[PDB]
Amino acid sequence: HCEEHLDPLSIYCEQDRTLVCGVCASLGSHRGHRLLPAAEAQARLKTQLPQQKMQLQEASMRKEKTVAVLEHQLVEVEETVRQFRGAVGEQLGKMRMFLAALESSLDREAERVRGDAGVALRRELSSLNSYLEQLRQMEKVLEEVADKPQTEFLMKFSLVTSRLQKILSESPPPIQLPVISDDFKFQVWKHMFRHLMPALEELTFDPSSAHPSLVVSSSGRRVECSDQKAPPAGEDTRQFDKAVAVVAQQLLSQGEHYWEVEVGDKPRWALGVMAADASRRGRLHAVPSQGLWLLGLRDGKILEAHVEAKEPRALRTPERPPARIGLYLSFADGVLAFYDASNPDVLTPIFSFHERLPGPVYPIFDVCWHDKGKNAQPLLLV
Amino acid sequence: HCEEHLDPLSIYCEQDRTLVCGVCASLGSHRGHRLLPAAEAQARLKTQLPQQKMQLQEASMRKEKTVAVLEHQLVEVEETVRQFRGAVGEQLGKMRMFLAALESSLDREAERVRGDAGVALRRELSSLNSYLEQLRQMEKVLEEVADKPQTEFLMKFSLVTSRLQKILSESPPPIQLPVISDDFKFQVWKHMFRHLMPALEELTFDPSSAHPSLVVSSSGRRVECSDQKAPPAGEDTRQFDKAVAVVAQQLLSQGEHYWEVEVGDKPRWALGVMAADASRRGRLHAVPSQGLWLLGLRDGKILEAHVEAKEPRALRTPERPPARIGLYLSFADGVLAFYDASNPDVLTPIFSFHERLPGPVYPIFDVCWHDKGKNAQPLLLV
Ligand SMILES: [Zn+2]
Ligand SMILES: [Zn+2]
Ligand SMILES: [Zn+2]
Ligand SMILES: [Zn+2]
Repeated sequence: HCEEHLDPLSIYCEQDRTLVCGVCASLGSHRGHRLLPAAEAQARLKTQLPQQKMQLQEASMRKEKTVAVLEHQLVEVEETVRQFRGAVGEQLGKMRMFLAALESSLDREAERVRGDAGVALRRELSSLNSYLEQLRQMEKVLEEVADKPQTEFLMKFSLVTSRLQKILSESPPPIQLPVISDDFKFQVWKHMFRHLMPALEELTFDPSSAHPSLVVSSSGRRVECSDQKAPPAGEDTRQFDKAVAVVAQQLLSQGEHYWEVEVGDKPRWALGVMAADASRRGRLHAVPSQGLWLLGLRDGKILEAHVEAKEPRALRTPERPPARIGLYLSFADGVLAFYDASNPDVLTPIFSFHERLPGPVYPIFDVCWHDKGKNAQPLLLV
Repeated sequence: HCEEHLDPLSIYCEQDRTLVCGVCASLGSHRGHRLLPAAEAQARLKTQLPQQKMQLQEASMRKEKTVAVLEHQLVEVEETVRQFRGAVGEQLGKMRMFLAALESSLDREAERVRGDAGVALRRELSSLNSYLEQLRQMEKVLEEVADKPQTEFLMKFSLVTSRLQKILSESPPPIQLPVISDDFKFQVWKHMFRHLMPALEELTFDPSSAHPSLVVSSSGRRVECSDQKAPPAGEDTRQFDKAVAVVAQQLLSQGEHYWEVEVGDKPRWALGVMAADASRRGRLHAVPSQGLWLLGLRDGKILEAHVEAKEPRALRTPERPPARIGLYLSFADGVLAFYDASNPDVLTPIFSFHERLPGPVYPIFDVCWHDKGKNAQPLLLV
């Protein structure tokens, strides 16, 4: 069975992993190799079978789990494209809802104006038609008395004359559409901004936090620093002891939020958000790395952003001292933007931080020192 | 016929404008009055009739014309409300057209991404299904050779072993949707602005006007000041002789217009509009009351508005020196606004005049002095 020495295969060559005849093995191709008897070779190779079997089983289970992961990835591609479509739909429907509402309201007002013009004009019209037929009647009553016997002419001519005269002097006495010009596009665009914001987050001045000088009122939505001297504050690690400030009890942790506060003519204040990880006791250092994101006003008109530096950044003083501040907070984009919100229609950006906030934050209102009575105005949540 | 003296009426009392008897007139109620005979009274009163008749005719014609004016005013109320509605429709359709187009384009891109994911994933999936069935075939081919007569086991076991081994090591190798976050509203809003503008007015550098140093190129839409020394200009009262400037041949007279000019890195220039009523010869004083509405750049980075004062107003230097200026002109609102237009998506306002321009204006481009070679860059109409 050697096929070359005609003598069957009985020796296994281990360096060539093939069978051989006794001669190839004695003095032939395989004379110097490592060889052993065939029975021992098969009994040595058979022992490797459990491990080859299990390496195959394990490889197949790996690939099966990968197949499972890919099959899941397909439906997650489906769902992701679905949510993308739906999110575009919803963010654009905000704008389309606004335009639709605006157009309908403009149209209602148009119809109102035009109908009122119609009735006013038609009234003056029918009252001239009456006056004009009175004139007609005068004219040919005058021609009735124009040619009649002498004495009856004398008996009524000058009553007719007087009547004519001052029904001539009884003569009758004599729109408001907001017609639109080129900057209307631009006014609608500027008004759309305020609507792009989320519904006003309805927060609450949290008396569990307020500095002992402050009082909350109007259902926890107005904070006022008091005429009177206050007791010292206890060591509750999140009541304010030195900085006269107060937080909302609502903790903001995800998504996007918008809120407005009415400052009016208050000469000094600060507004923004404080991290939950930083404590509120002792003197505070108003820079981001302390968990403080603050916009401030001092001396009635000087507006300072409290960004990570030594000095705060002076800002462009607006036309008027801002009477209401709007605050937009996006965690997804790490953004705290401050807006002049005195115009209830159009928002004007003051400043914005671009920092991914570490974790959850509280809206903080520094209703700053009463300073011997000159800063007694309140903070009002709009 | 007196009804009190029984004796007929024959005398007319002129101060009481009534008839009387001879007795009332002789010694009675009317004894001291002014009286005349009845025949003369009727012959005196009859003469006033033509003028009373014509005063009536003229009063009636006046009221008739007023009736005509009111009747016209009604249909003009109709047409005014119609045009108001249609103008709101059209200015808002601008915005709605934009949003619709944007949503469709986002959707097309979504489908593209998802289909390509589908094919890539399904390819890797069917190629693992093939690899896994190969593993199956390996496994029970291995079990076919696991238990067979000695020598044929030895004759093929280790070819099977090698095959298994490196088809095990032949193992297989291992989306891009622009998924949208909260500031997408805001990006779409900022991109809408550029679309609120009217179609680019397609102007032409008018060589009939250019200062003798300049050359127009690219179909009258690029002006460059030349290396070379120029001839003096003739006394055509609207060619520029001292200020090296050039106008569009298009005269703007009504409505609203928008155009963009590419300045790039040009260190010094001015752009804006010049009145047709002011002449372009000699040295020019760049303030409004001379018919010049100009924004300027000097020393590469300093941006000055040329408003009616002694000094020009310095402006906020943008992040980068602006590479393209956009100009919006509304006569209806008396407005010339300048925009940073380097971002082909979002426009940023530099400055705007708020003055009702007297009459028609030309777009003027001060392609300022070549200044011995350092300001040789061109002005390009976008
Ligand atoms: Zn042999
Ligand atoms: Zn050998
Ligand atoms: Zn009498
Ligand atoms: Zn009398």
